[PDB]
Amino acid sequence: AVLQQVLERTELNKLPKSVQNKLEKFLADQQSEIDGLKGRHEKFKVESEQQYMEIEKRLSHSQERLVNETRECQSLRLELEKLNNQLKALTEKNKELEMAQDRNIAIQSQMTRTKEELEAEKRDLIRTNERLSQELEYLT
Amino acid sequence: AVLQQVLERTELNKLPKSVQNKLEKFLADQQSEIDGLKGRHEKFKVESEQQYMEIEKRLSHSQERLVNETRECQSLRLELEKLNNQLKALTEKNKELEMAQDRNIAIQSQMTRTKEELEAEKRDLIRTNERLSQELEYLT
Repeated sequence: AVLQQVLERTELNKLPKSVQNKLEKFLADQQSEIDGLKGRHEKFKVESEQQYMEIEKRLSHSQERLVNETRECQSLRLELEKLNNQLKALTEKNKELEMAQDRNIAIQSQMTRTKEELEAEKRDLIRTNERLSQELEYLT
Repeated sequence: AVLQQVLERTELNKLPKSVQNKLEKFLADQQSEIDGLKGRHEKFKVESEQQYMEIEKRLSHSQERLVNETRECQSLRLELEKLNNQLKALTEKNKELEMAQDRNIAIQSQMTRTKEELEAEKRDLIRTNERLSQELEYLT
């Protein structure tokens, strides 16, 4: 009953029951809406704040791990570069070792050639020796 | 006119104007609060949404960059491993070549020994052949 607030007993009693009831309900309804709008909004406000607080933590986490990762890239690039030069040096040693092997295999190949040709020369002397020796026997 | 919604034309005309004015003031005021509360919520929500969409973008951007860093980090970390194996493989190759060359020097040392020994035999055959040749001429 909000009507006794606005009007006076004399004025209010001059209103038919239907008129008061129509009025009472309408005031109640708009009053219900006021409490309704406040309830809805307040619950919304809580939701908005809670969601902002949580997406903030998600950013905090996203920021820190990007940071920890960025340093790690740098860590690799440094290590990458050091061993990259270390590899070149080893490659240099390897290529020098190959040329030595190539020189030695070539040397050995030549030394076999000289051996074989010497054996050929040696054989010629052997058969020549036989012929002289045998021919000598005729005159003994 | 907030009063007209509630009552019909006949009803309203049996009311003294003062009664209507008092009713109007109360009705207007409650309606003013309603429109006021809705204005509040609607402006609040817009602010709430804009604050979210802006921090949402900062999370989105930070994530996309975190992705690019992870991808770039992994790309490097694998390469680190890759050339790390190249060192191991090459270090083994070098160790194999060093062992091979050392074996070859020994081989060459041997071949020279075999060579000199061949030249020795060859000289002997030369002297022997000369000796037989002379001996033949003596007896012919």
